[PDB]
Parts: sequence; structure tokens; C-alpha cells
Amino acid sequence: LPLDPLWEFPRDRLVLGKPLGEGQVVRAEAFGMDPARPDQASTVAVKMLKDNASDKDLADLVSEMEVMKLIGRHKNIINLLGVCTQEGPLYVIVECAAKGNLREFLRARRPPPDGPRSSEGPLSFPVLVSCAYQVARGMQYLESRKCIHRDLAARNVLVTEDNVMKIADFGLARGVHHIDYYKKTSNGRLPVKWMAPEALFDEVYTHQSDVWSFGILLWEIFTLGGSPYPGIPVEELFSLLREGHRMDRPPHCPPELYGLMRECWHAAPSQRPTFKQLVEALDKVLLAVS
Ligand SMILES: *C(=O)c1nc(NC(=O)Nc2cc(O[C@H](C)c3c(Cl)cncc3Cl)c(C#N)cn2)c(OCCN2CCOCC2)cc1CN1CCN(C)CC1=O
Repeated sequence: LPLDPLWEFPRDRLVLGKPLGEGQVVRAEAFGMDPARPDQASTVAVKMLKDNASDKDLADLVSEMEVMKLIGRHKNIINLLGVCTQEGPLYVIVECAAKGNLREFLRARRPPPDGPRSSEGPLSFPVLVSCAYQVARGMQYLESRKCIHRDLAARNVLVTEDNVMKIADFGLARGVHHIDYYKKTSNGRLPVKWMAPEALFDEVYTHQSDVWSFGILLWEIFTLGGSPYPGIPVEELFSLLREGHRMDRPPHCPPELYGLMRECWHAAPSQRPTFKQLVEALDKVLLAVS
């Protein structure tokens, strides 16, 4: 690979730490990511190939690198910090999100008797709305750069130490012509439950397909990390989607938010809100509840 001086970062300024998940992602310390503070430490996440990697895996990581170079920076996405391409393995260095993904963030903070605050869990309605608003802003940014995520879900939204939402894994080759719809992950996720019907049935992806997935994500937020289509296996999901099935309104979810969910799941993609409209609708709610 050729040297791109805009992005190249010396690999000896990285100290790799414990893995985060699986290419594979490992936490690391970086020294001098800001060239004005060359000895300053920061914590970053490093994407790299697995040991068993094929040349297709390498081309996929290179392609994700190139996408991330072109996407530019935004507060509500995981941003590219640097790359290591010379004289060693390929590393793509990105922001680290210290609280992990939004699904695990919410599930760990579900509401609960000593003291005056015993009924009070960590999550409040305005902060849930803010999480949704920040994801919509991130997606509005990605859309403006012509990026379709294709698997927007709470597990692909990461949370920083300051509760900033950052969309992750938006630049990936997703193998859309060879999806195993019955695939269950090691944590029990069925990713087909986030796919818009035009994507699932017709292999068509647009920004409006991401809007459908955003509606599923909204339902995940207001169930505090619930799994969508409760109890419905994939075979039944296909039949229910052909019949126009939609999820019920979650408990303790105001009708403004369930209304937004149902708009995101309108059958016609043109009848779903845009991300610009979702940003505006969620900002109105967020401002009203301060
Ligand atoms: C660095 O800020 C950091 N990060 C995490 N967690 C984390 O997930 N960071 C992360 C992951 C990531 O992509 C991976 C593949 C991923 C994962 Cl692991 C899970 N779901 C989706 C995805 Cl897409 C990217 C990218 N791109 C960026 N950042 C972290 O953790 C700690 C353990 N924990 C926390 C959340 O609940 C469950 C697990 C820790 C850190 C840095 N810190 C902070 C605290 N100190 C004490 C230790 C530490 O290493």
C-alpha cells in the first residue's frame, strides 16, 4: 500500500491493549495523535485483520479505510484518526467509545431501597431522546456524504465517556448478496430484524432503508435495549412482514415516539421521514423536555 501522509501514523506510537471485539478491534494507547503534543497519550481503537485473514478480508479492510478517509469528521460518528500501512500489518485507528455499544449501555442501566433515590434509575426520558436525536444527526451527516449504513442498530451505535452517540461500522462491505437471514450472533442477535423490506425482499438499499432501521433502533432505545420482534423467529418474521406486521408500542413510550417509529416503518420508502425530518422531530421533543 502506498504512503498517504495525511493519515499515516507511526505504528511504534501505538501500544496495543486488550481486544474489544471481532477484522478485529483492539484498544490501544497512542502517543502524539495530536502532532502538536507529541508525547501526549490518548486511548484509541485499532481495527486490524484476524489471524486467519483472506485476501478478501484485506481488501474489505482497505475499502473501509478508504471510506473512512472520505467521510470526514462528525461528532456523532466514529471518526478516523490515522492508519498504519507501512512496514507492518494494516491498522485503521479510530476513536474509542469507552461505554461500549448503545444496546449494552441501555441494558446495564435499566431501572431497579436505602436512601432517597431508590426508585430512580440512571436513565431518564430526555436522555433517551437525546440518544435518538444524536443518532439521527449522525445518520443525517452520513447521508449527506452518500453513505448508506445498511445495518443501523443499537449495537452499531457506540457511547463515549460523555454519553455522545457515535455511529460505528458505517463504512463496511456487508456482503448484501449473500446474507444468511437465519444467522444468529454469539449474543443472540438476528440482524435480519433490522432490514427494511425493500432490502430484505428486493436487495434494494437507499437512505430510506436506513430510516426503517432507525425506527427499529428507536424501539430498542425506548425498550432500554430490548430485542425487536419479541419471540418471533426468522421464518415467522418473513410471513409477518409480508402481511404488514409492525411492532407494538413499548410500555412507557410516549405516542410521539411510537408515532415516529411507525412513520419509519411505512411500507413505501418515500412515505418514511428523511433523516433531516427525524432530526427536526426529535429536536422538538428534546427541547420541550429540556
Ligand atoms: C476505548 O475508549 C474503550 N472502549 C471500550 N469499549 C468499546 O466497545 N469501544 C469501541 C469498540 C469499537 O468497535 C467494536 C468492534 C464493537 C464492540 Cl467491542 C461492541 N459492539 C459494537 C462494536 Cl462496533 C469501536 C469502533 N469503531 C470504538 N470503540 C471499552 O470497554 C470497556 C468494557 N466495557 C465497557 C462497556 O460495557 C461493557 C464492556 C473501554 C475502553 C477504554 N477504557 C476505559 C476504562 N478503562 C478503565 C479501561 C479501558 O480500557
